[PDB]
Amino acid sequence: PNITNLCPFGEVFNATRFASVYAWNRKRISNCVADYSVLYNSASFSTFKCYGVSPTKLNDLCFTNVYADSFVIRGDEVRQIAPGQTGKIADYNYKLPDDFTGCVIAWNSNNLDSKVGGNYNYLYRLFRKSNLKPFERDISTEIYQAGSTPCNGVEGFNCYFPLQSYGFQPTNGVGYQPYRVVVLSFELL
Amino acid sequence: ASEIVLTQSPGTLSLSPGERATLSCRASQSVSRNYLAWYQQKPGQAPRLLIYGASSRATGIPDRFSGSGSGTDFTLNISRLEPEDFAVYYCQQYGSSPWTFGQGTKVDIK
Amino acid sequence: QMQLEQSGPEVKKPGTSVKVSCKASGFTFSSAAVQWVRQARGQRLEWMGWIVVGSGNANYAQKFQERVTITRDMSTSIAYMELSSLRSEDTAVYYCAAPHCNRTSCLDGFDIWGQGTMVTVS
Ligand SMILES: *[C@@H]1O[C@H](CO)[C@@H](O[C@@H]2O[C@H](CO)[C@@H](O)[C@H](O)[C@H]2NC(C)=O)[C@H](O)[C@H]1NC(C)=O
Repeated sequence: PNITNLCPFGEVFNATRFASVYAWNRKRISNCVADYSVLYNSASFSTFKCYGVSPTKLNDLCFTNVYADSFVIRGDEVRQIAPGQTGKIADYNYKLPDDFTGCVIAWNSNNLDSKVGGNYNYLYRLFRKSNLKPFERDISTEIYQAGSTPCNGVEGFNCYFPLQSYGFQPTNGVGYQPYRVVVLSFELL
Repeated sequence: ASEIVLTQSPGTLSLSPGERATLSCRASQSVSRNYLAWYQQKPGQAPRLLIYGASSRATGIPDRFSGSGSGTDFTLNISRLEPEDFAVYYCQQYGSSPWTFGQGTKVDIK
Repeated sequence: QMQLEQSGPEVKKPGTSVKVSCKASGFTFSSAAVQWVRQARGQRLEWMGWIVVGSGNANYAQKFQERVTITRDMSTSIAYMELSSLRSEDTAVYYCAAPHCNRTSCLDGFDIWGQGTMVTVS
């Protein structure tokens, strides 16, 4: 038939703002025709890894629903977006399954986010009581407690704030520059 | 002015070996979440942790050392002071900034 | 084994600046916190500042606010303190104190204590 009704992928990859990693943004995709060849063969990408399906196998197969997840992280922490990896971002912020079927994409966004003089728009979570379940999320900002003693509503010796800022600056190191990461999941039921 | 100023009651204290003794470390306000601890120092040495929270005993601290306290008033007791137990003592508060020490107290064998 | 080992002696001319390190081993240093204490010869003790390792957020006494810089380095697990505008009053011995914590929590008290580093002002 005459191909029409393409998917809104451009609304995701090209956007005004991107959510923080500990509050990663999620969108559902269904009843549209996607063209993964454009994304794979675009020249503006830096890390393109697919798990479970080859780039042409993406164009071959069809699936029920698609999920798109968006966040922003620093350079050295892009390695953590893969099954069976360790690190604070993976352990306490965002976790992938051990049998993941999808694709992981990351590209540099130095000019877009590293405004002159420093930025404070993005945050990540530093402490938690237990490891994150697959695709589990949390937004509550209760005062983290270490130790047996009860913690009041005031920061102190073993009462800590569970969030921290990224000090992005255009004059930073090679690995501290920002990176935008998109994770695509395909489920067939 | 300073937030909290501590005060140790006893001065130069002299005891016969094994004689029970008591020290007191009081303050102007109530320390938030009961943060007082005791440290023990010796000449030419670094301090060691004795009791945190005025009640809890640290690893390696014998049964002969005891403490208690609440609000403005805390106290420490030692019944059978061994000759090695005679040293200088200090009490610290770390509830609210800025954290402060006492004036110390020396214990000697009579 | 848990230990906190310092660099040792330093001798500086008056009016200069001095720097001290202490190196920590045997515990999850990413969760603990460090406190700096200074001692003069028979002159009790003096608290000056505290830092949380995970965030680097530091707090300083007013008397030592403009003269003391507290820094950490997580990759080598090192604590650094720098003092500027050295005075004759600065001939003393310095201590860094920190607890031991597992990943989950802390002992709610300071027990890992260093050995002491002497700073002399000639
Ligand atoms: C993001 O939007 C830009 C346009 O603002 C898209 O860039 C165009 O892409 C096509 C197909 O590769 C090219 O023929 C044009 O030359 C591009 N224009 C410019 C000005 O670069 C881009 O493809 C969009 N990104 C995604 C992933 O959809």
